[PDB]
Amino acid sequence: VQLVQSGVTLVQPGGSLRVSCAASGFTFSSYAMSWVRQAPGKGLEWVSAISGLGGSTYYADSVKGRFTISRDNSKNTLYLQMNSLRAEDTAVYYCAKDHRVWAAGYHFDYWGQGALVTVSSASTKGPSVFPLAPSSTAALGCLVKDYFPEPVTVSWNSGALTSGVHTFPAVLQSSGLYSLSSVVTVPSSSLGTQTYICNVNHKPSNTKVDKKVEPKS
Amino acid sequence: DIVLTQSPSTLSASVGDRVTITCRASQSISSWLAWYQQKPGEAPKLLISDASSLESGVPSRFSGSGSGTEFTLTISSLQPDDFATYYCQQYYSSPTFGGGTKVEIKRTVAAPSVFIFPPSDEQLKSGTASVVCLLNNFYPREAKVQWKVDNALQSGNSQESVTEQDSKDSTYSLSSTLTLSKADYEKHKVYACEVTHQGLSSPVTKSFNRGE
Amino acid sequence: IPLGVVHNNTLQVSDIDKLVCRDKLSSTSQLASVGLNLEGNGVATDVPTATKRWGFRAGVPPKVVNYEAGEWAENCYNLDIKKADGSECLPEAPEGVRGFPRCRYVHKVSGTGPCPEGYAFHKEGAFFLYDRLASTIIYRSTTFSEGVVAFLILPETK
Amino acid sequence: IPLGVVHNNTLQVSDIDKLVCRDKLSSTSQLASVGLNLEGNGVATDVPTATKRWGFRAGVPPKVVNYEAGEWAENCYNLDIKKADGSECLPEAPEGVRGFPRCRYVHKVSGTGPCPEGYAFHKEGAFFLYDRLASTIIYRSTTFSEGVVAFLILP
Amino acid sequence: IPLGVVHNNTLQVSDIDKLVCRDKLSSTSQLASVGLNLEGNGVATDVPTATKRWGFRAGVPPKVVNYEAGEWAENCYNLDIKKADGSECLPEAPEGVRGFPRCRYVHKVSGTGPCPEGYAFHKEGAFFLYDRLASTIIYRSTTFSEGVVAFLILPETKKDFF
Amino acid sequence: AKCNPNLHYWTTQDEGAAIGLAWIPYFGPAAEGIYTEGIMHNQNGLICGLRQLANETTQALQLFLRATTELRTFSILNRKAIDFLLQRWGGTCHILGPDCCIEP
Amino acid sequence: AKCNPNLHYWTTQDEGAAIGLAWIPYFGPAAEGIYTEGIMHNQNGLICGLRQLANETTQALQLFLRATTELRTFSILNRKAIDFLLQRWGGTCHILGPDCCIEP
Ligand SMILES: *[C@@H]1O[C@H](CO)[C@@H](O)[C@H](O)[C@H]1NC(C)=O
Repeated sequence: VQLVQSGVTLVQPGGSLRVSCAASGFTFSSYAMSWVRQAPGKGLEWVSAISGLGGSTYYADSVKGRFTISRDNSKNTLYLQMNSLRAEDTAVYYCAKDHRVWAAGYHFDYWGQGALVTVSSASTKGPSVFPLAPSSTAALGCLVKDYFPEPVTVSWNSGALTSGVHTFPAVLQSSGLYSLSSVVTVPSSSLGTQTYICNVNHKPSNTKVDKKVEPKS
Repeated sequence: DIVLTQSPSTLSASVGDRVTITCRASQSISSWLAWYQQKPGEAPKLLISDASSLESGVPSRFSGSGSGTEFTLTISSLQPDDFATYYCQQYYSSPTFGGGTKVEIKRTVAAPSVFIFPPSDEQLKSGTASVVCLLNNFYPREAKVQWKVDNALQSGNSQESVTEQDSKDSTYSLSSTLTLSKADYEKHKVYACEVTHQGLSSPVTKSFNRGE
Repeated sequence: IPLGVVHNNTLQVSDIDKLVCRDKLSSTSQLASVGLNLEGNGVATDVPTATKRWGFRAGVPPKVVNYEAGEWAENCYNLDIKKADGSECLPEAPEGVRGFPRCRYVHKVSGTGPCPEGYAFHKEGAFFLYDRLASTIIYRSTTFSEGVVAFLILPETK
Repeated sequence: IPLGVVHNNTLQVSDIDKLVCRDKLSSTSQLASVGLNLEGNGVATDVPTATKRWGFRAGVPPKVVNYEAGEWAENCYNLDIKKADGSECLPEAPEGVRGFPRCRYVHKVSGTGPCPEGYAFHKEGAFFLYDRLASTIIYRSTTFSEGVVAFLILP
Repeated sequence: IPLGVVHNNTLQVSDIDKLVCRDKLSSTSQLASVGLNLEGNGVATDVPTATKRWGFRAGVPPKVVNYEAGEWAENCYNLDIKKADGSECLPEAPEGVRGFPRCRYVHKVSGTGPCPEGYAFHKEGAFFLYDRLASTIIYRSTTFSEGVVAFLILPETKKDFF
Repeated sequence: AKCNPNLHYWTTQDEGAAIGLAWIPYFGPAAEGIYTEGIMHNQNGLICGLRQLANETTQALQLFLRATTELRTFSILNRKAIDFLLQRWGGTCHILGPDCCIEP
Repeated sequence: AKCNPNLHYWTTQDEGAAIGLAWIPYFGPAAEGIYTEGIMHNQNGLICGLRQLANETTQALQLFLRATTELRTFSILNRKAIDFLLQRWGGTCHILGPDCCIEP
């Protein structure tokens, strides 16, 4: 009784993408499946639904134009063919199964892990690493700017300093270019005798830059 | 169409406390309603169906009630696994989700640490200037940060982010970024960040002079 | 409205946007509307649960749909029900409507109860089967079965 | 249900299985439903013979079918029939139903009769003509004619 | 009977003899019957004028046509009309017929009238709107608006309607 | 100049809310609350020309109601659908012909 | 899900049983005796499937009954045939096209 969505996906504006939700461990054709999308920092939204049999398909007002849902009971597989994608449609897509009702209602007990779909349509570029110097307990940091796409992994001295470390969530800019910030707090005395180097590992852009932090005047 | 609403968006609670969330629909959807649970980064999990019948494998402490327009989710005893976002769904009309009620454990009041950083020199070489104002180790979560440049408020040019509660210390952290052009940065000399929080009797402000 | 198809003895569903030319419609006789009783779905066929599934509603007009084929019911229900003042909860059967033809057991329940509404509907939404005429509402003194209707295409000649 | 065709002005047969590509259907107006009176078939047109063919029957629901076209009848029949208790043998005529438009003679029969059954049906199976509505049962106080119905296509 | 077609931001009338390949019909849902109230097309909106437009006639059977779509009426009329003997002028409403769904104002006329006829008809020929049923004859105690019915083709590619 | 450019319409629902739980008549809405509202405006030609079509249609429609003996005729629109198919495919369909809808 | 694999159905064949001798109303059978019996069995997909499909159809059918004002709707079956023909034939049929069914 487990569902498996698509691992990772990336697209462009008005682009076409297929999300495949595999189903196993319990009878498929008996029940009716549906898609539900979650935008970052937003509540869930109902996308599309298909009857357990497949005769009836249902779409939402916003998505009815540009989306298409389809199923094969033999392969026990659910396909969401997404056309004419927009920036608003960028989300994590979950595929679920019915809670109590049998092909009658749209209850959901068991959810898939989700499939990430991103329609940002920005050229993939290496992050710019800018260090933040300490004043005068003291705080210091590193700033990642104009990077795309997610993710970015941040480590201190290749992970040597695990404690007292804060990595903030990524933020969307108007330019459509993400920016992230990571900081650490250490005693005032230890700053001079120790060197702090931040490691940014960005796989898509293959950008691995290590930037040392010094408090100079 | 029909949209439901939630009363507590963020509810401050502690372990083993009786918790009640109230979800009232615009129209009367009778007995057809459901409640869900989503932990950070985890798939949504089914709490209750028809507002009366409980799903299998679900802890017995949770209960739900109400009919017609009114509905209430009640937890007699709260547990470490109960801190996640909660929504309400009605099948009478358009499948619709509530704003959600996030559960937190910030009973303790902490004073925010304020650190203000000027834009780095390489960034100045890029032609872009970003000033960063840092708030660290503060619960409660609510806070308000204003940017003041030469005793002048700046609106729309600020971007803000909040980390999740840390398991060890239970403290949230917030960052505010003010982004401006090289020219706009160099024209104004003094940059200041004003922090308004509960922990502090007087709202504290940290500032720097350009090129100092 | 959903439409099921039978090709070589296994029903597959043909969605509306999709178009199969290979599927052949020779005549109207191929097309059919069939009612199916709830007995087959393993629901409780005893009176106490059945009186619980049905409920009364007003402001809602009755609607009627015809079905050519129907299923033998082990259990059939005929209703005579009045109030304390003696007034009738259900309407007299309209013309052209008759009781279910094949019933093994006809349960007759006569007692007084509160009429909260003008007409009787199935809470679960199941149609009340009658003679080739399905109604969402119950009629007085008429044997009926609890059931739902489907429309299918039969490949009788190829 | 049978469909006769007139192409060349000679009835050729359209079998259900057969498919003639040459035939053209431009519109629904081409299709028509036509009643024909029994008077044409040379049966006796007198009341005593007419009352014998009808007989009363129950357990059989009435059925109604529409016909656009009809024929002038020399003889038409209106029935008022009650029982010895004065009760009415036949039910009253439904809404939207009117008497036969063209009748040269209207025979009226008012008498007491058995009337054991619920409705009155025709033994030979001929339909009772009314205004563009054919019925298998007789209706009280309504002029009607005895006839049968066909469906034809017009080129 | 006339049948309208819709172009891209353009209206044309489809005649029966002429044949058009371009007009594409995918399904019956495209086809629709709409009702437009005569009130909107600038007639004077008031009761005294309303009593002049309606008139009674017998020997003519009633005819009923269904209309799927209808228009919000600013003014609606409900009738209780009896004779000098107290007998009822209009017939009871048949089953399945309901009052007009959308009426901002309902004018109620309860009065004595001549009533020398079996049924009530509209003189100019505008139909009497009801609940998804257009009728040529008035019904006692049923709220109605004065209107007409048309039949149109709706295109699927961009939903101007439904 | 008497035409009302604006069109405020009440109508039925075909696929508007295909959510799967208001169809049950018991918990369903009353006959009065089922209808939907919509508005078409800022179009002089589309709106004014249509009241005109229904107005003229009333004529051809009346003779039909008189012709049919049916008390209630719901098949007019559908008959029109029949006629549509019959005008084209009713008669032998010739490739590249004026009547036949066939293009190579 | 409990499914009854045995399907015992009563129905009235159109041409199925053109036996005759019962058309005459005087001698025709009673309403109870007109029906014919039939049995479909030894099939696990079809019988179970038929029960399910009616079950899913109830939704769209209910919305349809509420939408139509006719007290009794016998025109449901005929509309599907119209849609079937309109989906292929209604559009201009292009030879060797996806919607068109013409093959050389
Ligand atoms: C309709 O399309 C044609 C062809 O592109 C164009 O000439 C015309 O301006 C369009 N009309 C409208 C109202 O969009």
